[PDB]
Amino acid sequence: SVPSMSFVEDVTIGEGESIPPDTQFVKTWRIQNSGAEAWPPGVCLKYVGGDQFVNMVMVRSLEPQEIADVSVQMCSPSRAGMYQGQWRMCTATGLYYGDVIWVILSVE
Repeated sequence: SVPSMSFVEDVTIGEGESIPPDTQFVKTWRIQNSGAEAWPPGVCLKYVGGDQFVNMVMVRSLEPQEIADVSVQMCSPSRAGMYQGQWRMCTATGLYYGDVIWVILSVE
């Protein structure tokens, strides 16, 4: 059975937030199992496109309607500008599911 995931909110690094160049930072998202059954074992959040700032973090097997805070350790690009990365949940078998979530940086 295919799992579900909905984006709750950006816990850090909002759509409108500026970080300096080459600066280390943690990116945290709040997500939920918006499905009828628990997530299977061995699920993870994976990098899937756009700019990269490390491509996978394990996430716990959430019960239906449960919330989780997922954190990824990143580093802002060396030059100024607007950058965007995509992430998406993935099962132990390699199947992606859920909402695509974003990291959007304005380096100044």
